[PDB]
Amino acid sequence: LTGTGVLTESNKKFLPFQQFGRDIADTTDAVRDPQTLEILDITPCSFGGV
Amino acid sequence: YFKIYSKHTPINLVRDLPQGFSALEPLVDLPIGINITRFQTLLALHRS
Ligand SMILES: *[C@@H]1O[C@H](CO)[C@@H](O)[C@H](O)[C@H]1NC(C)=O
Ligand SMILES: *[C@@H]1O[C@H](CO)[C@@H](O)[C@H](O)[C@H]1NC(C)=O
Repeated sequence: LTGTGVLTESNKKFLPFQQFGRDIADTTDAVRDPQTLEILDITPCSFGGV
Repeated sequence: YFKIYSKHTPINLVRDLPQGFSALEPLVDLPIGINITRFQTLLALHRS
């Protein structure tokens, strides 16, 4: 799974089976990292209009 | 793939299925790769 973003701590109580998370657009919003099993939230990097 | 979903519920109703909602979490995924059309429940006798 490829992508760009800032990986941050999260407070989403994932169930054991649950690995990643998806938004309305179906782009991944959270992921469970292998090896350490922790749940990292994926927040798109800051952007906006000039 | 044999998907088994399970849910364990504490109840106190006597005879029938209780009326309510409970979403079943996935228990196990088994790569068995076999044809299944018939199934059997296994019970246990009590002897005295
Ligand atoms: C390797 O990944 C598994 C998860 O598949 C985990 O249980 C284990 O602790 C990891 N080991 C190391 C050394 O990171
Ligand atoms: C599985 O078994 C049923 C009944 O024996 C049969 O009708 C069906 O064609 C079988 N499927 C495969 C893929 O063998």
